[PDB]
Amino acid sequence: EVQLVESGGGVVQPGRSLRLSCAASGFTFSSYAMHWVRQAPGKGLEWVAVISYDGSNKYYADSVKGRFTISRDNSKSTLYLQMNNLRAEDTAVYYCARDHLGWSSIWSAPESFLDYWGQGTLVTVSS
Amino acid sequence: EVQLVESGGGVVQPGRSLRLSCAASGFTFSSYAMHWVRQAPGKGLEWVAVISYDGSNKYYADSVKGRFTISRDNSKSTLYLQMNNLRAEDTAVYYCARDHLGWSSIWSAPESFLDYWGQGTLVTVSS
Amino acid sequence: MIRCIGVSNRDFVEGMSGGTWVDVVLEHGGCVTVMAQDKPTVDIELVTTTVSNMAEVRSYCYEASISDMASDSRCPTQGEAYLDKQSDTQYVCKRTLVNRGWGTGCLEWGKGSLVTCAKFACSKKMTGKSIQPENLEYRIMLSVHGSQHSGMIVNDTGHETDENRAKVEITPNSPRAEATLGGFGSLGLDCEPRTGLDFSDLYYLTMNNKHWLVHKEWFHDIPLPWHAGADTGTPHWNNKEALVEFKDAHAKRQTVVVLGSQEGAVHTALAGALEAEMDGAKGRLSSGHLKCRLKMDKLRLKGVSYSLCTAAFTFTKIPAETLHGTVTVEVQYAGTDGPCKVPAQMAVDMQTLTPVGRLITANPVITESTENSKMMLELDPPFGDSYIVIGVGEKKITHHWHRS
Amino acid sequence: MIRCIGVSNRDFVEGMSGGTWVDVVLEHGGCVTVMAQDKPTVDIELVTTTVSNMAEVRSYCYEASISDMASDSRCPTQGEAYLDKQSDTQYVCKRTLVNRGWGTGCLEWGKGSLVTCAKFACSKKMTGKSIQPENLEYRIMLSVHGSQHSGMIVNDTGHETDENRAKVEITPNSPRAEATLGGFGSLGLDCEPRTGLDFSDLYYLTMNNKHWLVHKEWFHDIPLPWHAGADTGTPHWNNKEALVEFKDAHAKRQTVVVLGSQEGAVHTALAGALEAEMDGAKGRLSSGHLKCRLKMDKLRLKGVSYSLCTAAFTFTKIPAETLHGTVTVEVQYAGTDGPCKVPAQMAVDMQTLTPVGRLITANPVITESTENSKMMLELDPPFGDSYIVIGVGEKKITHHWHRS
Amino acid sequence: QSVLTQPPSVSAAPGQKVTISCSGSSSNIGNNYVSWYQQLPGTAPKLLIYDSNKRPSGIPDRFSGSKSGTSATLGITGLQTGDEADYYCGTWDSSLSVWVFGGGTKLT
Amino acid sequence: QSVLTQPPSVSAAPGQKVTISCSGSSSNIGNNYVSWYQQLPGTAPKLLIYDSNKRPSGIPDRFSGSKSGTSATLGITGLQTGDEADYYCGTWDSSLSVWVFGGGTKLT
Repeated sequence: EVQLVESGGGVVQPGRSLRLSCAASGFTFSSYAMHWVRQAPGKGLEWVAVISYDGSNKYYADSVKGRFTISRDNSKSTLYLQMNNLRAEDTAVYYCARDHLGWSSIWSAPESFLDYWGQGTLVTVSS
Repeated sequence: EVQLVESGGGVVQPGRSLRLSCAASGFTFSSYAMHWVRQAPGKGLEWVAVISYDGSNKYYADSVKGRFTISRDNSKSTLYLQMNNLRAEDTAVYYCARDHLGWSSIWSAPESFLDYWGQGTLVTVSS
Repeated sequence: MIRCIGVSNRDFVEGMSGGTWVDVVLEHGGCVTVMAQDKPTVDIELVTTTVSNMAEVRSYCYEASISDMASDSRCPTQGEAYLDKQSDTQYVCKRTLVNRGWGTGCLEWGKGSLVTCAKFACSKKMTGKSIQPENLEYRIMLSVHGSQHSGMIVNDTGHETDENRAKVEITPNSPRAEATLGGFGSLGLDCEPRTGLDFSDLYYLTMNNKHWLVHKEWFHDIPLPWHAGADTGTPHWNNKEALVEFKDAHAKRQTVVVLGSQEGAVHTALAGALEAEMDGAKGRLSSGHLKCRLKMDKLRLKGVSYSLCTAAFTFTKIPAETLHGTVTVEVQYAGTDGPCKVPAQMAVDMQTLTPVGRLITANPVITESTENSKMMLELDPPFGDSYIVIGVGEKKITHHWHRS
Repeated sequence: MIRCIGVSNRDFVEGMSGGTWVDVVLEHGGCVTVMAQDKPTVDIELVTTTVSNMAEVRSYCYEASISDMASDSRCPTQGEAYLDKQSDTQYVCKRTLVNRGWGTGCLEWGKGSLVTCAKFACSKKMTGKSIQPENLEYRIMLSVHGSQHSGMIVNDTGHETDENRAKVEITPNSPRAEATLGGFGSLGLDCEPRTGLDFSDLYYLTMNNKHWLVHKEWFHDIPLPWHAGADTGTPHWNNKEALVEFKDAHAKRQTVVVLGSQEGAVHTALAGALEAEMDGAKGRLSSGHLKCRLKMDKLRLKGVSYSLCTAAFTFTKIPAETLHGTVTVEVQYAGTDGPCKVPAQMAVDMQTLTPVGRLITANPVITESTENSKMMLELDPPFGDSYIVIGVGEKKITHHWHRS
Repeated sequence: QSVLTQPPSVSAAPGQKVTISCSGSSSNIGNNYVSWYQQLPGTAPKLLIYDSNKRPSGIPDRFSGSKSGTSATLGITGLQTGDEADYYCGTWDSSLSVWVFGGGTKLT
Repeated sequence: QSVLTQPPSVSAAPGQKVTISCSGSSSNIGNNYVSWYQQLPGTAPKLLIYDSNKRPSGIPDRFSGSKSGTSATLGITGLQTGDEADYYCGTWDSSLSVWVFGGGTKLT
């Protein structure tokens, strides 16, 4: 039994900030790397961020470099994504995803694939 | 090598509270029972309270029952005496005393004697 | 009295017709009922074996943590590596050789120096203490078996003000003791410490409220960090490599990991060791034996000149068999006589009322002058069918009893 | 090459005149340099042994605590004792008998029933997963020795865009692989995965970020609570008494206490076992074995129609000896004449320049057409004195060398 | 138009073999492991194919993953009306150090 | 006036033998271990006698402990002017469930 619950997303104005959260349960959260993937309405999938099991390695998509920040608290088994300095194009349904690996090796990123997906949290930037 | 350092004294108006504290060093504070003995200047020694090695049992003298609360924090190896509703007869020097036992048996109380003492802290109730 | 009758290991020792000296062996958690002709029955039972004056010998650490760790590497033929905190006694280090070459910053191929240190801290530790035989103390509870309230007594709480109960303490350098039992005279005692135990080859080991007695050779061979004696503040831990190990080394670093808690490993090793109670700076034991030599000539009988209880008795409980074949009866005396002697006997023939068996509560005596008192009586019946007789004359009660 | 020529475990396998098959043994942290007559030198090294999709078989608990300790006793001949929690599998209980009687709340002496339970909670556990040849996958790195920039390659990073470095993967069900090495032809790889190791007798064990490969029978005989597989919510633990013990029982109670953590006890038992990594649900290994066969007939020399480098070389480093007796030399080429074959040999007679020994970087070729290009070579010299001769003509390079 | 490019729309008759392919470079598909994901209409993405030839437990053998060269292909043998969805490919790009998705392909 | 009754003051020339006896009941002194304490002027109390006849390591053997019935006695053979202080007998009372001291004995 695995499940991921996204929360923390509503309607927000541009230029301001927002923090999302992904509640993990059914697996050892501190053992697996985790991803963020957003999808604009009626658009394709866009990978956003990744964080390893011990939170030491982080990679972001070129569109959000320096503006987003992925983080995790392995104690409470939750995942944080700090999105600040938003734009109108960032409106999308954001999913958190479990990765089959913990990204603890040079060969983890190549072998990586997103194992389990959440359900989404509609974040909207209106002005 | 055993040391007991009491602190928290001073002058206090009658009716208010006060919390003496005694810091222990040189032994396993979590393994021994502890005592409070007060002595008015020129008067005799008066036993106040005893607390077992793990705070399981607490005995109080009849002159302080219902007003004083002995307690211990085995983490930081400190001893407390929470005194409230103070009268004039409470004016005395308050010593913490290391009992030779931990009061873990039915026969510890009959075998109980006070091994080491502290230098004392004075608590005066002026009016 | 109740505690003795309920104890499984209970020994019935008898004296003489006019003798003075008897011998017993007192075992922990066991009672010894001592009977004598025309003398009261006293109960002797060891309650406390306690040791003292234990000097700390050594302390082993079974849970540790590291911090302030770093590594230093040098090229081949560049000398041994060096870190600032290598000579610090709070740090554990390991020299090792790693492969260096042209692509790794060096000018010649070979094995370069590498050192990795980490500051050692101890979360929890265990301590072994010395035990000397002179620092031994036994506690013996002496009780009169049957003074009309002994059935209300089940433990020692109240022995101070009870004149029919007296406790004594015995050490190897003080074996004799005398204890007065109130109106039943006074008892003599000369005990001998008889716990087979080589204290010169034993340490008192404590670990997190769990305590045992361990052998010195086993204790000296424990593969854990240790320091001799004890210290205030921070002591220097010897053999720090027992809880910290260094894994495969990379080009310019090495991994340092603490081992898991060794508490369960010691509990596994001490599964057969003898367990000990710890009360402060003392040590309490549940094992023990004492060879005491009683002096019983000063044991007097209480109701010598008293009359017999003339009024009528009544049974408050149906008599029951004990774990020793004896019977316990609880009678209620409705008379307002003062201290009177309880008519209590057993007979097989109701015509002659010839006494068969004996009374364990030897010479029972009522001491209350109010109506409707109570008293427990223990009887040693004969084998087969017999009658329990209580009272005199018409309204004396009988109860048939069969013993296997 | 650098990571291969700096490694300690480096075997040298030789081909044939026009042979097509050679045998190699591929172990972790090791490299195999495969030389052949009129063929480029290729390096083989096993870089990743990884397992995945392992079946969880049994999970043991090594640290626990209790809660909700309740007891219930009944008199002798009054029937067995019972608690509501006695049926709950999350609770562990223990039947026992204890002496009861008249002072203990009963009407007849003897031993009565007694049961004491406690809620079983497990702090930390360890899991043993099963491994089958349907789970193995080996990753081998195939690099070219001497492409004029492998002298600045030290790891696998960037191998995707590098045509002279190819990456293959092997499974027991697909033991073959083929890959191209740029202008140096291609390499075949037929491997035996059975000779890798015996992975039907072992379990993959995980315990608190530390992981080992342990024997199947050693894993079954672990005396700890266990369930089969895994379960969400709360599973059913079997043999809960391995961590929970019942101490001395009074007339109406029984002390329940748990043992210490068994993590350190398991670490001590896993000294001789192989340690493994964990990457999510995948397991990663660093201790293996691989016998393979290399198809080298499709290997080819980069352009032989080139001309000899006519410009002057200059040494950039001082020639250093490797751990295997071979000499690495780095040179700088000042010529701008396109790609050219590097004239490099060892000659014991400086007048005839007859070649002695061999080059490890067979047929070196400067591929850059700009001035001051760098290339690192490797030579297998003959024992004793010999001259390193790099270049042609007047400005040719000479460096004396001696090998033990 | 994106780091990985697959056709925007493909359509097959029910009960027929349809294939979908995305192509990249030597840094994403050439060496690294390709994965597929099925997003049914108005649903969350669903891991379809991993390790570029393997089916997760539960996915029927109607689906099949392949990988040849620098372009992996998805396979659907015997299409059914329950497979109409958007299909995405993706893997790790070693030169970009960024995980990338495909453009997507709505099946009909 | 207090649970344990010892005389308030005893005086003796140096070198003399002095005894200090405190009496109680069977609940405190008759059964439990009597402990004696010496309090020098301006000093915290100091353990003189434990287990009712024993000396700690450091107490000169001029001090002896004794118990008899429900009254314990202290002893100093060869009193010296460095021993002029207050002496407190104390023990645990089982009927009160309270540790009790004595009135104190000032020695000259």
